[PDB]
Amino acid sequence: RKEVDGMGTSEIKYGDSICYIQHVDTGLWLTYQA
Amino acid sequence: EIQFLRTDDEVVLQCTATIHKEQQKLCLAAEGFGNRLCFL
Amino acid sequence: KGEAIRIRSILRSLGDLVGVISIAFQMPTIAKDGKVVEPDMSAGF
Amino acid sequence: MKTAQGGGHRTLLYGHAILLRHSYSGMYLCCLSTSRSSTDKLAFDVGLQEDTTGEACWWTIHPASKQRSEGEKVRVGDDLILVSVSSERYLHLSYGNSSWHVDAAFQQTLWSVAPISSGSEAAQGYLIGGDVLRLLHGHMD
Amino acid sequence: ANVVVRLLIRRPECFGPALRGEGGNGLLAAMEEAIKIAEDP
Amino acid sequence: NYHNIWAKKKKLELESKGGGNHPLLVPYDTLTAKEKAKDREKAQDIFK
Amino acid sequence: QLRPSMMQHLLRRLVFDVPLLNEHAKMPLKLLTNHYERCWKYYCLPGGWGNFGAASEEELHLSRKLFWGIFDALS
Repeated sequence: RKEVDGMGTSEIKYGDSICYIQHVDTGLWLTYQA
Repeated sequence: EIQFLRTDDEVVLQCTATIHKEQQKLCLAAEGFGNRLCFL
Repeated sequence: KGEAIRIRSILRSLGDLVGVISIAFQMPTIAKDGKVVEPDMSAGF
Repeated sequence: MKTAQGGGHRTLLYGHAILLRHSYSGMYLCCLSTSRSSTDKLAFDVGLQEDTTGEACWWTIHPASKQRSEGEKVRVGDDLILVSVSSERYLHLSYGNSSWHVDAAFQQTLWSVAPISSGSEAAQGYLIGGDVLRLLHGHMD
Repeated sequence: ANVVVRLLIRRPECFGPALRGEGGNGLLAAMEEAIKIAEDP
Repeated sequence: NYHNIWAKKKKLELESKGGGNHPLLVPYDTLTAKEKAKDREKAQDIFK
Repeated sequence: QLRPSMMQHLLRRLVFDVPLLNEHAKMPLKLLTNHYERCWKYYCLPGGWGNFGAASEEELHLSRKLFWGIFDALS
């Protein structure tokens, strides 16, 4: 999936979804550390 | 497939011009809060 | 109005043409013949 | 005031007078009545302003290519020439000012168009490309 | 007149040295240079 | 009288030169502002 | 502003007999610019032109009387 010339997905909600953002090279990266 | 531009749309301005043996696609940019004249 | 003040402003833009007094009222008048001679028709304004 | 007499969503045809508005600055791209702008010619300068009255704030699209000519649905990826307001100027790329510089010159210049984001769908719980958003982790703090 | 002036300003013709940077119409110094070169080879 | 004397001297030196002309032979009412400034300066000097 | 030589320079250019039928652009200009100019600023009339016109009987300036009487009126 390289060509992006139109979208009708609406996959992620603005306040009804949870993101687990993953860096391309690391894998998790984002996590709290108290 | 037929696509065109109407009102309330997503227009943005682009142009390619090879200056000093370098082709680049410049975009029109402006901001009213800091200046008036535009800059590529 | 209508395509008149537009052309007038376009002609006026060529500032420089607003002040042409130094050319119109310029003084290379040259009496030419003057007293008796030198009636240069070919060269001169 | 305005009292517009148009339903909207009319497709822009070659030769129609158009109005541009900044999605961020809230103003309209126009041909300023001033001059100079680090240029030495009869050209004008481009800028933004708020009032839409007068013959300014309007631009007419003319087709650079003879394939489309006047009166056609302007598709994407085409080439357009903008000429309107008070000098029949064009969005010319003046490279003589040590770099690219847009001024209201009298020499036509190519100018393409692209669709940047969208014109159909609202938010509707759909993250769009380019927006200000939060990054809450614990859902409260 | 409209088409004549439009086609005149869409392609500058004269070589005005007073404007120098512009296409021409440098009447400030063009006639001075002409009247100087009149008494010259 | 001073202008007449100056014009006579100019005519005499032009006749001695054998050729030339000068457009300075102008009546006082026909004089331009450049020479009018000198005329006013001379008048002020005479008054003082 | 001041009092230029317009009262006498135009007449001096007019009395040149070398051009023929070229004066027709001179007397309407003179007649209108005499009426347009105020009588207060018009001070070089007698010695400038009227004495010469009086000394002339049937000279080329046949309309000298009319030119003098344009601004005379009756008050």
